[PDB]
Amino acid sequence: PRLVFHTQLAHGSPTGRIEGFTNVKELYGKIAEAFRLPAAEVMFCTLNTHKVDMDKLLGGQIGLEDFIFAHVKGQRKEVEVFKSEEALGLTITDNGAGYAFIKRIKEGSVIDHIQLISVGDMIEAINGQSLLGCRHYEVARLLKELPRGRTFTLKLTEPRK
Amino acid sequence: PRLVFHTQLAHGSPTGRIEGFTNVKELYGKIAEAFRLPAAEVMFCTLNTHKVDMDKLLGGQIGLEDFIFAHVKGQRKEVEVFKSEEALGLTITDNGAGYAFIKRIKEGSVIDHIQLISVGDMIEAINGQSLLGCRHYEVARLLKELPRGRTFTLKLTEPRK
Amino acid sequence: GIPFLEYKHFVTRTFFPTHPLLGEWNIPEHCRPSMEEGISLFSSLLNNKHFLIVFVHALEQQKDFAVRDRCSLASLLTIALHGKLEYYTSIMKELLVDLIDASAAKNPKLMLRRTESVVEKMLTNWMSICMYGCLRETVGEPFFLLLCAIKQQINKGSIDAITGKARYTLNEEWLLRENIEAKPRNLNVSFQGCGMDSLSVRAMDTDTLTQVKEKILEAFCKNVPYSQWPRAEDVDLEWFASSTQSYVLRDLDDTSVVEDGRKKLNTLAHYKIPEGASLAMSLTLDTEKYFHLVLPKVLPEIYLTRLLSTKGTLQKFLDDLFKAILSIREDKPPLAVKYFFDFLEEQAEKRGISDPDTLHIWKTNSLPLRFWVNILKNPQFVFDIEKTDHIDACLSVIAQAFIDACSISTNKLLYAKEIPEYRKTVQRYYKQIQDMTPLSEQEMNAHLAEESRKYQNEFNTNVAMAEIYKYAKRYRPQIMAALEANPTARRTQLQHKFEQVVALMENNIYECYSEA
Amino acid sequence: GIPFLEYKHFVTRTFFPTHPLLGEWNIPEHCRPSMEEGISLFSSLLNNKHFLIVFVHALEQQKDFAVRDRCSLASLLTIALHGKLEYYTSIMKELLVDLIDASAAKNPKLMLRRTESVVEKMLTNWMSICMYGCLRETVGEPFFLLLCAIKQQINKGSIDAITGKARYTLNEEWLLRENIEAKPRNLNVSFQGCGMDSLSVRAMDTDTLTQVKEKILEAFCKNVPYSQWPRAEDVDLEWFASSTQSYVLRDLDDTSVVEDGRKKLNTLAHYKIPEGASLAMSLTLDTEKYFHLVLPKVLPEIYLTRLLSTKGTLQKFLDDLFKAILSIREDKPPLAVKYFFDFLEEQAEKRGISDPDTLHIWKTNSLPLRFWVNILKNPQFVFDIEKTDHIDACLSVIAQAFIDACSISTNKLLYAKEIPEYRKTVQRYYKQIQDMTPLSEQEMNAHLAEESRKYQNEFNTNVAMAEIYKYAKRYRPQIMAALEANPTARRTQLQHKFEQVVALMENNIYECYSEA
Repeated sequence: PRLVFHTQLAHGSPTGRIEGFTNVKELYGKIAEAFRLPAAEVMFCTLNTHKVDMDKLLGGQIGLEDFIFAHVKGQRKEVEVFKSEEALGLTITDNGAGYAFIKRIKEGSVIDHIQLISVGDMIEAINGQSLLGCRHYEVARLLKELPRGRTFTLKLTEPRK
Repeated sequence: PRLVFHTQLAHGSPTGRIEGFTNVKELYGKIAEAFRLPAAEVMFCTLNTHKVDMDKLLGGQIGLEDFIFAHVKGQRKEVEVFKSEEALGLTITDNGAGYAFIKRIKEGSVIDHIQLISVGDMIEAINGQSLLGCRHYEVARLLKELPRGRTFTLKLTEPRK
Repeated sequence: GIPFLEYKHFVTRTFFPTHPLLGEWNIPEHCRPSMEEGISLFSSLLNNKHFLIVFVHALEQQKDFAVRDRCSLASLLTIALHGKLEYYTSIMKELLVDLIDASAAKNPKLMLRRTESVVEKMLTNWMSICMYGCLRETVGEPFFLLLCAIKQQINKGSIDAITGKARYTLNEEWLLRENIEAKPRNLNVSFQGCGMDSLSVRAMDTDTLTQVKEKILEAFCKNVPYSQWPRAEDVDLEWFASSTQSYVLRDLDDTSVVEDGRKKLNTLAHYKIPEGASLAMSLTLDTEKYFHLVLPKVLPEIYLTRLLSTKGTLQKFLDDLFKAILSIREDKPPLAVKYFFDFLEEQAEKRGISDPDTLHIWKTNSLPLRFWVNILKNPQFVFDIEKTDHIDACLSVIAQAFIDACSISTNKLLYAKEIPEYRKTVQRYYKQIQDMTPLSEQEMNAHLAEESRKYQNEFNTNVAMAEIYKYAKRYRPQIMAALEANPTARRTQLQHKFEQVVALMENNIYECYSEA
Repeated sequence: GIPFLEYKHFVTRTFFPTHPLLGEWNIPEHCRPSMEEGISLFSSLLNNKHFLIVFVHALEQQKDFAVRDRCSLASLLTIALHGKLEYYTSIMKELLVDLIDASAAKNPKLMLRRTESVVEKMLTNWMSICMYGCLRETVGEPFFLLLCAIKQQINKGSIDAITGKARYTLNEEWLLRENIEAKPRNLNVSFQGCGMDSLSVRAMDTDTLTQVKEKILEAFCKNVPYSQWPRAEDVDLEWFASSTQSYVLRDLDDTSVVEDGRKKLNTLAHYKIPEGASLAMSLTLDTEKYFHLVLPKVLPEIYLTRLLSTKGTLQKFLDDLFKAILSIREDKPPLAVKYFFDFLEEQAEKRGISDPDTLHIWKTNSLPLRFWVNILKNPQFVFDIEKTDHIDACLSVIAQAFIDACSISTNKLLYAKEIPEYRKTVQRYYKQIQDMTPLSEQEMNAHLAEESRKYQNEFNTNVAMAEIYKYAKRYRPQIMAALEANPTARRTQLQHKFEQVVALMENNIYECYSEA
């Protein structure tokens, strides 16, 4: 786990590179090393500004503060929907890997009324017609085309919980 | 520059480790690899929550978004200050490397009136008495002790700009 | 087989009005190495007496440090230091002296009357810790049998489901004052393969079916903690009226009657449930809208009679409890009580406070009122049992009698003739303690060290410290001002080691500034 | 040695009401690889005509896409595509046809009258690009000499420092209507080692010292662009009254007079500065409070005389300019003008619009009014020169005369007798262009490709695209709706390649959603 940080002198310099640091004293030493200065010459460090902004003072560790949770495929569902209005009331994106799912369900909508359709549900078929290869905007196109006043069928998959 | 990310399955799993990723499809492949799953099983990823929160969806690169500007010692100054009030109106911290400097100057204060004292100025001496070894709270102590109605002398250093 | 709570829940429930303090820590791995060393360093500070004492005094001089907050710090401290009870006691004694010295102007008889300072709550928690053994080994069983005796006794009569008023009670404000013909019924109830095949449950004519369901749930779950029982609304109830028919019985359905705008809750009498009726149990309010039994100077004799009859039933159980609480088991005497009472007498003499009645008050204000009265009123602190509004109202009368026994001097007429004998018992108790051979600091500290060691891995001290640090943050300059004022704190550079923690917890050395 | 602006500043100043478009990109290294490929892909889209045309039409149907915005897109486009002017012209012609087809209901004589659509601004920028050569090689010098001739001419008389009114002017609203005895003065001024050792600067009796300072700054900086001059308030002025004394001269000091509440600005006359006075220059308003010269049906003859005398002075300079603007240099004819005028005639015939006067209007509305009138009014677009309120008011009169010459039909009486001859010139010009041999698409595109190639690394196209993408974001679903509607856009999956960009620029594939 090696972190690399970009570095300049606040008064103007080329960009130096700095490896991850544990405390603030080590940082100054590393900065001074990369610019060939006695480490006692560094006063303080700022973040994303060369200006003397004390709200942007850097006095702690920097690092990946991100925990990534992955959602696996879980329960398969098949629900009927009666398209009574023009708008089903859902929003569709895709994960950039072929699966398009529900990002939003507008409150009060036709879909919002259906207990067994929740957000993050992958849509696999419309009336048994598979949606493989279908971009999110092509899926939403198919839905709007569907006959208003008739019932259609979705094959879905909830993420496991 | 190697990034390492922490990883769980949203429905519960041990913590796996994942190396930095360029696009979103590569991420799923890496996650599935670390948990021994077919990569087509991953639906989507969230950040810092196991819940199905679409506001916490992860659909881009993660990485160090931080540019570090270092401030070097610059001009040396020596100013006189007449302590007319009880409060000089400045705030003092230190860089965690022996230098204590001015973090704030309260508006309307005695110090705020002096043109040649700005924020981020290192304080090196008080009446020629060096402040080496003096913590920020010991420096502020010395200032408050100073006689009200008399003039004292600061040796300062501005960061270069 | 008394359903005692395990020590960590007992502590949890009496220390606070606390799942976080029994499990793992919620600090993300983002700042985990940072805060790890932060808390570690802060623990060192908290165990430094020259810090902790200033830290508490400083916090107690801030007006916006409310009473609610002061008691939180105390309990947080007791948990943070529960592995170091010797040290903890050392701090409490020091802070108690400070509290006595501050109240040297006021009347001595006013000491420890309420819990409005950090040390006073600390004292209560101290008493909780040291008395838990007494509960487990001596007081708990008579306390529990009494609770059972009360429950059984009240249930021999009708109880209104809405208002909680019953035919029988110790509390005259809870007397069901309708003259209701209550007819007892023996039901033959079965459960879904649970326990025995059929039980003979006793119920009243007048019981709503929720009430009947609760009585059946008791009958099937005697040897089980209440927290594991099915809720009364989680079970259905069928009545085998014959071999051809059975019916589901509810408090409210299509057969419920309306009288003057309100719906009457269904009772066994309503369904005309016969004596001996076989039932089957399975797994499955606005007073202006509903009612049950209450269709809406001096107590008439029959209401007085009923107060007496339930007083009478419970009297041996009650004596047994008060005797357990106010007596010395010669097997193992109350070391912690002797230890503290002697500390009281010691501090009293140092100030020429010799008035026997003042000392009585100090002891009373330290143990019977601090601990025991709240235990009597809250048996849910000690046991895994149901908390019902009415039984609490009975325990209120009993707790009041206890309070009156520890004193020196309309609704108080019920136990009036038992209070003198109780006072004698209390006074005898206090004397018996004053008579048993004194125990050295060494012996007490060995006993405390054992409590610490016994319950090592019960509480998450890190979480406790983390909460304490929040207060330590909110008053950082005040704490700093107070450490600067103290000669010993400055001489040891506690100011540095404090801010060293603040920098770590906040991951920011610039969270440490000074004004001038 | 005319102080022409370099092409990139000329472009910058006429395209917008723009430092970012000449330097480097402000995208942090945080998202730099991300946006790098984003802009790259977006450039491919912008150069896809089947995208760009829909993209512009779609944006122009949104009511909150203001006129100010439409002109910004146009100029952003011209810069984004300045390396592909062949393609850019192709787009402008297509959008111009669409604009003509939309206005097939309205009166033909109303085409291109204002600049309230993307294509109309595009057209103006097109004209700017193609005419810049004319400026550099033919029109610029007479334009500049005229400006000098005006400046020199107005300065032969008093000028009020506050109101800008002068004795001499082309504009009757700017006539100094006080009869001020102006006495010319020849000063002998020196600078701090700059230029020549002593100069003979001519000034008026009545000049404030700021005015005198400006006149001295002109005299010392003839061969230098104005942007490098010292400002008049950046220089001091001493007067060697003798060998024993010298004094600093200011507009305002302890010697300034007050008349009826207001302070009178100091003039040469005020200090009694003698003829021949030696000065030294060195480096160093509320109308109700101050004044200079203005102490506060039909024009009296002397004011008319002064309008005539300055008209007279400038007349040869002015003819020279109008001739340069409205004539064909046989050396190199106006290829781009021929090319576009022919496009006008072509589109006119396709709709049976043959009215000679309508075609005249189309051409007039395409070049003389689009480009030339704004150049006359804003010489600061072309040269590095000072912009003064009064000279602008003179150029206003001249610009008006130009406008009147391109037309077909009180303050307009000054150039009244010259307008007929100018009309003949304009009509002769238009005809001369219609007569020169037509140029093929091939020749035009070769000429455009050369402009593109000449000024390659002048503008930061990335920044230009990045700005365009902001509009592309704000109307993402509308753009998407418009691409879905177009048969050719859907057939080529432009919807994907669009959102592919949006995902990259935003670093978020979930910035791409669809409703249903």
